[PDB]
Amino acid sequence: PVDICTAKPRDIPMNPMCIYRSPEKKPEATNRRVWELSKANSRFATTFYQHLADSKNDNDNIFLSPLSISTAFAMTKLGACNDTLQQLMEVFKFDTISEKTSDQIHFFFAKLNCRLYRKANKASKLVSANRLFGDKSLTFNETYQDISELVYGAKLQPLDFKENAEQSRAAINKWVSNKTEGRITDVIPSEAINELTVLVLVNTIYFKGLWKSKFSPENTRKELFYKADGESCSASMMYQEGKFRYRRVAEGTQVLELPFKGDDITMVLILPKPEKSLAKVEKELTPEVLQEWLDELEEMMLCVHMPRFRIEDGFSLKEQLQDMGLVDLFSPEKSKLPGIVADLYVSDAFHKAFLEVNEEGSEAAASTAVVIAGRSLNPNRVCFKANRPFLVFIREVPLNTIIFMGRVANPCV
Amino acid sequence: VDICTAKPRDIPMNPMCIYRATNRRVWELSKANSRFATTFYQHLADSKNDNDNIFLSPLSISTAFAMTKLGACNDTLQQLMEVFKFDTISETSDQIHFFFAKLNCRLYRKANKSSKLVSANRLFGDKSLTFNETYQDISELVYGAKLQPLDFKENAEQSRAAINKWVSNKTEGRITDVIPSEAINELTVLVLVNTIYFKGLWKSKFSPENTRKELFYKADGESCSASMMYQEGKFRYRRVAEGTQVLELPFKGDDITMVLILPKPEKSLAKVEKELTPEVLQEWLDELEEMMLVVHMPRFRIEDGFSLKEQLQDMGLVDLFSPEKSKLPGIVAEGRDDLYVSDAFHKAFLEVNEEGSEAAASTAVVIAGRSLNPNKANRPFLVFIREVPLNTIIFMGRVANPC
Ligand SMILES: *[C@@H]1O[C@H](CO)[C@@H](O[C@@H]2O[C@H](CO)[C@@H](O[C@H]3O[C@H](CO)[C@@H](O)[C@H](O)[C@@H]3O)[C@H](O)[C@H]2NC(C)=O)[C@H](O)[C@H]1NC(C)=O
Ligand SMILES: *[C@@H]1O[C@H](CO)[C@@H](O[C@@H]2O[C@H](CO)[C@@H](O)[C@H](O)[C@H]2NC(C)=O)[C@H](O)[C@H]1NC(C)=O
Ligand SMILES: *[C@H]1O[C@H](CO)[C@@H](O[C@@H]2O[C@H](CO)[C@@H](O)[C@H](O)[C@H]2NC(C)=O)[C@H](O)[C@H]1NC(C)=O
Ligand SMILES: *[C@@H]1O[C@H](CO)[C@@H](O)[C@H](O)[C@H]1NC(C)=O
Ligand SMILES: *[C@@H]1O[C@H](CO)[C@@H](O)[C@H](O)[C@H]1NC(C)=O
Repeated sequence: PVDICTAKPRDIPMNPMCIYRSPEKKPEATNRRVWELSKANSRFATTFYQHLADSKNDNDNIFLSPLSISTAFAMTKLGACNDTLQQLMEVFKFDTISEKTSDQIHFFFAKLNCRLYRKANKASKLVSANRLFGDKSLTFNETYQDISELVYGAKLQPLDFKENAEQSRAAINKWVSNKTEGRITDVIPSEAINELTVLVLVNTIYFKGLWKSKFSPENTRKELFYKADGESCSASMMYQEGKFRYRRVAEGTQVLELPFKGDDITMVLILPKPEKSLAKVEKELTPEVLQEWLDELEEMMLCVHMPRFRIEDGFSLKEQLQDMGLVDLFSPEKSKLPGIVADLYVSDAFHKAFLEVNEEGSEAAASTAVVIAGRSLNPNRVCFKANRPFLVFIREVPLNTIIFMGRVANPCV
Repeated sequence: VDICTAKPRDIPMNPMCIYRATNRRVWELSKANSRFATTFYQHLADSKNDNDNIFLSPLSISTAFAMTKLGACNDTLQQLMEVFKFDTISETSDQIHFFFAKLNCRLYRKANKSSKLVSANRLFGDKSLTFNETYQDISELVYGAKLQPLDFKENAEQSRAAINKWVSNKTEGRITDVIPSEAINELTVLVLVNTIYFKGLWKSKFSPENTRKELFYKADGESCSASMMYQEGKFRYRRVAEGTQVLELPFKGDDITMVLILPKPEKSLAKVEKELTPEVLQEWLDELEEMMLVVHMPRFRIEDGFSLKEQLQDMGLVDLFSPEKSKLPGIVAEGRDDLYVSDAFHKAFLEVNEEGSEAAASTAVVIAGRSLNPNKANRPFLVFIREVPLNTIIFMGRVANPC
């Protein structure tokens, strides 16, 4: 047979002439390769997140799936070469995994992807909506497709851009929307794709989950949420008391982990103290700093106030991505995707992320009351009130993977 | 031949004294009992600290005093009727005992539900006294309480232990000292005793895998550990006035359910208890709508014991306790007819775990013994173990400390 979970480096053609070799640099029961990749992948998430945050206004929420983008450009990378391939490695930090080969990266995703989407449990409803779209006139390589299928679970789909340019756009949106249980409707904006369109990269991940420790709607109370602009608005502040992996870090910033049923996927909230600013924290937050904060998360009983929120971000990666160094892939001239063709470059890359958080969890709203008999909490107990902007992440703990990462700078409606 | 199957005018039951289908009375009885239950509970809490643990079988007390009533006469008989609210059952004194007997039948007599709810009533009289044949017969008829002789005159203490051991045997050792030492003395004539034992399986049991050790904070700043059980499922529930939560956890068979009452954390039982009445506890039950919810309740056990004298006197039962005014002539034929209740003791037990719940209780009315001078945490929650079809409160209390 040979599926994603049995794939061995031997089951992934190297393709000489097209292999990069990133420089050198001189805890588990968990797979090391997955460990290394997740670190390289989180390295890109925080980088990308920072650039993206800087380009945005503080009062704007944000939400994306860096794992998505990262995986999307990884399958694109599958058939990239030379200049194009290098930028792909360096931009997405895959080149930060010591002496690793552009070929091995794909083997790592094999391992990662195998566990993220297959070996996972029922509760870990994780759907990968990443596909490559190119015009029919182009002849695509079947070795690429076959590997892109095995590893990334998706082949490049040919669409009639030249002719049915607009008909294609709707074909794409119809497909992303299918996998995203309808949540990720439009994926490519209007007049985004046209006759000149050659290659289009779309990427999203869909997660559906229930809190392991639900909030009771009965305890939700409209509260003020202070924004960046110094103003205030009313949000539906959820409230509960429970045991959560928590941790007060540098300068009073609070890190809270709220797991979902399944236990492997959790939402981490980062709330700086009223004084310090989220922007200040977004800046200071680095891969190792974030990795550290998470390693220090210790179970603790606390009072949690959390605004109910909904965030939906529409991304056109191309700009920021090339602004970050990925220039060739988007270049009709400098581009080089020899493995994907049988002048091929990426026209644009679209990303859409969606998060709705309520008392039952992320995605759902099936009311549930909560009765806690015979509980007496310390009248001094530590509280976590998120009535000011805070970061958010959805990560697969065992895989040390950041699936989604966002910012809730305004939850109010 | 049988009090349960028999009928009013068909059974030869009719006490010495007296004072002013049938299921209307049986139901009026249960309401009287519940009314006594809630009233008595209030007086009981009223004398304790708002944060003291409290558990008891009000049904058990009513039964023991109903028994005592059989030999009561005049003022004492009237007071007994009024205090235990038997004076609200449209019917005379003698009558009551029939319905009560009917009630106990529809309560403890059944081979249905693994909802073990038994009860044993027994009399313990002085080995040398001559008890009234009629009293002794109605007692054994209506309440199934047989008279066991004991030497209170000479060797009393061994007798007090004799009784306590009998209650123990009747409640799976759960109640081990219903009667305090030194209460029964040489001049102790008789001891009326009731016992109730419950043991049910959660209709929707809790899994130990989900139970977790949590820290409880005693009001005094101190803190201890409390094993908390957890589970999600459909339950009749409701958040009432001032934010009080009422949860009904039925036992297998749905005939007996435990009703929890938790006031919003930023409030206390105080208001709830002072406003507690049968009608109220019923309104809440009538608001209970099934709902999907998460239940977090301590796997614990509490025991309580006490004298029913002070509070029962406060409630208006004074004569029965007055060595002078007490009137219990229908008890001893030859020996004495100056009997009075020295003291009334009660002891209840409640244990709750993943499997289910176990409650026991006993009440010991002591005739002419010694009136032994009346010999904790926070975030408490009320508990009731009721018999739904019969509308009776079997057990009830305030769990203030699950540690
Ligand atoms: C699609 O991509 C294919 C892989 O990148 C590519 O085929 C590759 O062709 C080269 C030579 O043209 C082979 O490289 C050398 O090794 C093989 C192995 O035995 C020899 O047979 C060759 O002669 C050569 O020395 C690659 O092995 C081969 N890749 C594989 C394993 O399939 C195609 O050219 C591209 N186009 C399509 C759709 O065929
Ligand atoms: C024992 O008690 C019974 C009643 O419990 C007594 O029986 C009769 O009770 C009626 C009450 O209406 C009196 O009018 C009778 O005089 C009582 N005796 C008769 C003639 O039946 C009985 O007196 C008591 N006897 C003992 C054992 O002391
Ligand atoms: C990118 O450029 C490199 C080198 O400039 C290409 O790889 C080698 O190119 C030289 C010059 O044509 C050849 O002599 C080698 O045989 C090539 N590789 C090998 C087999 O050693 C590379 O192919 C270019 N990228 C593509 C495929 O467009
Ligand atoms: C998406 O299409 C698949 C068939 O390939 C179907 O099973 C699934 O239910 C569809 N999603 C929606 C909109 O339910
Ligand atoms: C008590 O009741 C009896 C009849 O039950 C009656 O003869 C007597 O007058 C009453 N008074 C007292 C205090 O004995």
